Amino acid sequence: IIEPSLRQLAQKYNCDKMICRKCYARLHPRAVNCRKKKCGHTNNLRPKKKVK
Amino acid sequence: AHFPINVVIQENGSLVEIRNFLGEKYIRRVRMRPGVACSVSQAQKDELVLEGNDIELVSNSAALIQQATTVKNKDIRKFLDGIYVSEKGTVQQA
Amino acid sequence: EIKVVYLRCTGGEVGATSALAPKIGPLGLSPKKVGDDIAKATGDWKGLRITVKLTIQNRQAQIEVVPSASALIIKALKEPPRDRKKQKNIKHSGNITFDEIVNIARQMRHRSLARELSGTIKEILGTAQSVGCNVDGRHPHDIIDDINSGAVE
Amino acid sequence: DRATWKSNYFLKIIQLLDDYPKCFIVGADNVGSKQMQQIRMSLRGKAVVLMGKNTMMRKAIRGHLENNPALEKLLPHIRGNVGFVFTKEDLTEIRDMLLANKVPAAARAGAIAPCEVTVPAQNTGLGPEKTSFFQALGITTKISRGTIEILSDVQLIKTGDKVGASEATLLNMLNISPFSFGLIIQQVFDNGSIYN
Amino acid sequence: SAADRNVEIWKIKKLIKSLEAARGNGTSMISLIIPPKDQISRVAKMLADEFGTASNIKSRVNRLSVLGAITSVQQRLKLYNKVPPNGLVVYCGTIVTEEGKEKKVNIDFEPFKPINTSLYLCDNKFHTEALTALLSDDSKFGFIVIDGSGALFGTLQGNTREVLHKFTVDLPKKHGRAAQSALRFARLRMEKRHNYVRKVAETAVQLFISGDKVNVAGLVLAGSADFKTELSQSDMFDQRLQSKVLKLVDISYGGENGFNQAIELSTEVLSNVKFIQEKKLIGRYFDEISQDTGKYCFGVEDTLKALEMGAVEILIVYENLDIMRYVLHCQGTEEEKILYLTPEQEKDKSHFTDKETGQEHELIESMPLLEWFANNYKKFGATLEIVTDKSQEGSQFVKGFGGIGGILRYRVDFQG
RNA sequence: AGGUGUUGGUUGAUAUAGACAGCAGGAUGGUGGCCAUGGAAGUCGGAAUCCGCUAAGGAGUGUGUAACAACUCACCUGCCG
Repeated sequence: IIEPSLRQLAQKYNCDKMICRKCYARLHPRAVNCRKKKCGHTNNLRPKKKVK
Repeated sequence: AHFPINVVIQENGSLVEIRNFLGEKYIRRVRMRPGVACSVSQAQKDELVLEGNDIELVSNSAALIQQATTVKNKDIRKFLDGIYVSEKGTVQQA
Repeated sequence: EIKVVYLRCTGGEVGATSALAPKIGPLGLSPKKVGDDIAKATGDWKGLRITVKLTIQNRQAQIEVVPSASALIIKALKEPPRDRKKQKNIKHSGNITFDEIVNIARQMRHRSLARELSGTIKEILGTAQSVGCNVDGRHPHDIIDDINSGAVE
Repeated sequence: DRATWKSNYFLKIIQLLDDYPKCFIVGADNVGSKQMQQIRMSLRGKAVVLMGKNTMMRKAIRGHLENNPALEKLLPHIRGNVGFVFTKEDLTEIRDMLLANKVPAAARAGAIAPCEVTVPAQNTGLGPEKTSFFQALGITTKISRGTIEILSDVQLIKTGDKVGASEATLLNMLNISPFSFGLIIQQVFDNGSIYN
Repeated sequence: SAADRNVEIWKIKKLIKSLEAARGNGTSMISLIIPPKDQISRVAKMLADEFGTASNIKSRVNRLSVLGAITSVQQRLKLYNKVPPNGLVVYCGTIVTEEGKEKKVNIDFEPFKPINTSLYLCDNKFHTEALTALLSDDSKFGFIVIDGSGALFGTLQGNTREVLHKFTVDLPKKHGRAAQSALRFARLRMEKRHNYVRKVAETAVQLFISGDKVNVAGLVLAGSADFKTELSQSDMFDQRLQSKVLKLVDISYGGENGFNQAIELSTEVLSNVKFIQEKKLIGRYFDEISQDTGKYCFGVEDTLKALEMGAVEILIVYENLDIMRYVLHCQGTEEEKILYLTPEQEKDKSHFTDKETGQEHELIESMPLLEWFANNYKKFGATLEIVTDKSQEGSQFVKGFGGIGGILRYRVDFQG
């Protein structure tokens, strides 16, 4: 189906990330607070749920 | 992941054509900038190569192609098809 | 073709749901025969788990018992035959006389991992506290009883 | 705490240096935790391991240089994870003890190889694997009756090469160990002067 | 009480085994059932005129076997001044058994569950219709009734009727008679129907609920003038109670006159609940065979290869397996192991020889297979979910799979 | 109810005897510690919760399984100042 070390390059921009619980944002995986202003820089972060 | 993407260039570097990505019929065009030279590698297959004397102008040109290829309608943890950045550094080495 | 397998079976008495058969079902032996093989060979361990070794050859399996920590503590504190209704905490608390613990530090000498006998008795007493017991003062007292004039060989 | 903890180690080095006037210097590149406490069971009666931090070793020497000028030579002899396996009774029987008891295992996916590892034929004992991520590195083998017996004798890791990702993960399918994991000695400190 | 009921269910099932196969003589066997509501006074009347009438039976033996066995039951129900909750089952008479042997018997017990049945026979044996398909007939249903003049919650067993709770309310008029007031008097009149039907949604949490679960396997909602359709479909009505609502009954009557009519307006959906609860499990078994994970077994050799190890979750069984359990026991060697036999192998088969030491291998008495799987159902798993074969997917199950299954938990690696 | 915007304040620890990043090498046996359960190998669960070895490895920080396997982190090391 696909080369097994051209998948760690394709997953990095859509799969290995973090999310605001309060405004559904996308941020880099090594965060603590949301970036945006709408949630008021909250620290209710959680990771992007994996595929099966 | 099925439909190989065919990339072909013009204007000795300044324009880029992108065909058959997912098997779409429409043909994308991207324009890199002035003072930056696009290409196709000699040692790898589907390898674009983005040169030039400025980090900003170069890296914005990287990012136009990378955001020509973004999936609509569909779960993006599964279809992982595009053109995305590999190696940064320098044109010659010391 | 030797291949030594470790099966923590019911020991003296026979159990209920026998999951020995992924190890012993793709190779040969019956799923009824190994449950009663250990019924006699272990003997009067009664209901103590010991991980038994099987000398698996072309022919048949040699049944021999492995040295352990928790088997010697429940056997010395003496029981008649028991039930399976099992009261809250089957754990015990008597008084292990210091004749057995120094004898077990010579049996610990054959596993072979340690210094002298000033540091094998504190880890046999270290295994004895998990069931529930003490020998004239708890293991607080056994760092103060060993130094100056404890039973050192 | 870390105030009364150092107060026992500066008294242990003035004890162990006068008690053992001869010494060694050793490191620790790939040597584990069970592996230490198998070699602890070896020379116990005549070897006492004493590793440590650099500047606690650098400070302890300054009190000694007034007493013994012969300890002047171990101020630029600390590079790596330095330790000092003490010795007095024999220096040709303690080093040849740790020569013939190197505890082996399959290699790291990282560390370079001193030997230029040559590869004969072999057999695994498995079902159908694949020759799809193997033919890249350059050993074009034959799937001969289940177990893939090697046809070509091309070397992969040589003197100096970094054992990276693509030839490190494909050696977990075949199960092999080139070396034996152990402490590679650097210097030898005998009687106040360095002699090999 | 868990320990107080479960001594009474399985113990009295073995008393009903040996009495039914009684097999005595003549017609001297008083079989009897009283329903709980009735007086014991109207029985000592009846059986008084069945003692001068029973003296004109010609045959010498039959007549005095009776009038002995009729005046023993006369003094059993003197000790009873009333009849309790759940009734009274009277077994009197005089059997014959092993060894040309006559032994008189005179039982009288209060059963479990309030029965409703009435019975009086005198055959050559003992009679059981209303014990083995009412006390066996388990799953309960719930009956709400809605109207402007009242509401009422009650249950229906197989043949029992309980009236749990009811409550009346004084609902207003409909018919308006002003202009500006007649606008808001319509919000103010419909407002006093909402806190009624939310006092029937909320009173459905009082009577029908037990242990993060409801204590019934179905539900029916009655009424008239479409006031079930305002309890049945609202956001205030609970999710799990809303998903069991099996019927929308329209009728004449209400209260205690119209609780009886909703029991025989659903004679075609009260007997169509196990026909779905058993069809889902036979539909859920062929979806395991469809999918590529591999968690299913078949046969009496592969299900015993994979029940002793990691035991199955829901042990799938066709009740009528003909196969039963025979235990084998050698002569000289004294060696024994338990085995299972197919149609031909149990009747005439002298293959049962020791072979090893060359001796005769005799087989000590049997034990039924659906009965032996109930000797160990909580041991090797839990939930003994027995299934039938009448349905459109139950039909092929038995002959297609021989009457056995086992949806395994973890990835079991079979070998064949 | 909240904020790693920026700004005053209060208490208590980590440091040239080499911390705080980052970038590398370890993270053990008696032991699969005992009571429950079809299993509790440290990882639903229950109260109990030790020492041989040391520069350092806790009767255990999380991810993962029917039991594990397999991979992290507590605590210490080389560079760096």
